Amino acid sequence: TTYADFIASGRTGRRASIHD
Amino acid sequence: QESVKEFLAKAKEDFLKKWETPSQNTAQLDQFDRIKTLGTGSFGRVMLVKHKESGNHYAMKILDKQKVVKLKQIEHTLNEKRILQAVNFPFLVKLEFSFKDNSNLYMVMEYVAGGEMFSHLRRIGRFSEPHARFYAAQIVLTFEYLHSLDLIYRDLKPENLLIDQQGYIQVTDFGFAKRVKGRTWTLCGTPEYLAPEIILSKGYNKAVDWWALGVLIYEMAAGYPPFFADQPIQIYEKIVSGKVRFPSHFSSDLKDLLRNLLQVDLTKRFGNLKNGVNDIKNHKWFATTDWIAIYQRKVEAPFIPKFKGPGDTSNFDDYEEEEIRVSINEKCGKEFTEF
Ligand SMILES: Nc1ncnc2c1ncn2[C@@H]1O[C@H](COP(=O)(O)OP(=O)(O)O)[C@@H](O)[C@H]1O
Repeated sequence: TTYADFIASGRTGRRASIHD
Repeated sequence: QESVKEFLAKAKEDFLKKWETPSQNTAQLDQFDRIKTLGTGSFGRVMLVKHKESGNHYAMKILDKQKVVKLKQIEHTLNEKRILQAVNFPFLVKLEFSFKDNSNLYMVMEYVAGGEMFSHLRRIGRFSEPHARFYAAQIVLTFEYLHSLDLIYRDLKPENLLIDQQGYIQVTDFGFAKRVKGRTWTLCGTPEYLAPEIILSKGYNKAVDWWALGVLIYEMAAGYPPFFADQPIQIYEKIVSGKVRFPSHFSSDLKDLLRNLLQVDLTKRFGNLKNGVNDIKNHKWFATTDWIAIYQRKVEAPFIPKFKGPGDTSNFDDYEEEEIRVSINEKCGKEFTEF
């Protein structure tokens, strides 16, 4: 499921902003 | 019902006065006792502090002047403070004081004890539509206000949305906020919330905030963002494609609204059309929404965080603390003169 794939990804925590 | 036009007109006069002659040096470090870190982002930290003379708690955003320069955020930091001190809206966090010393820049805001929407969202999993709708309406009105002052927010996300004692939203972090007429080009924001025109270095406008609102609404309702992957680069590929998929539980109204916000075609994106923000406000998904009531904070909040004291931080995660240093030598004096 999409939920499962999200939950198992490395971006479920607080996300940092970028400035690239 | 165009008192909103008059409302915005007076709101603009108010903003311009402060934008023209900004507040400065309204406090100093020793007037506060630093308690604990509430959160951190790309740079600097936000600490819960207690103001000695009054006894009130605040959230102090601390910025190391040297780190600001290294990351080339001078102009952005000056924008942040200049804009913050000039704005005034029911859903914008209040800047109470601001000042600087040899090493750092300080922006003292009102302390929003409810915590980030992020934590609640991840914990509960996802919000029901009425719940998400409640928050969405607040952002819609906030962007209408900011946009009317020629401001672009550029950093919408659950992490920057705080819940107050009444269960209403308080937008924080104007680190990327900018006052601009026309287009701009900075590649900034959070990967999952970037509009395709930002990624394609084409130049963009306020419309990017409306795309981000779509991402936000989707994430609140789904529990996960519309475009996600382990690496930002993979994320940009999905955003650029535009191909979106909606959870089975999404109502037809929600999906129609989302298809109009997560719209790659600027000539078609809601909020960026002839009728502007009214295309969103008048949408079927927002039919039950009483806009005036929301602005007046008279609608019952679907969620009211547990309040355990004026300086309670149980709604925030814990962070590794570190000493707030102040050099005996002034750093970047000329660069931050107007702060
Ligand atoms: N007014 C506030 N009240 C309570 N917590 C806050 C407040 N402002 C910020 N925070 C916390 O600090 C975090 C970072 O604030 P932000 O302006 O984004 O600073 P940074 O530049 O470190 O990202 C937020 O995500 C939040 O958890």
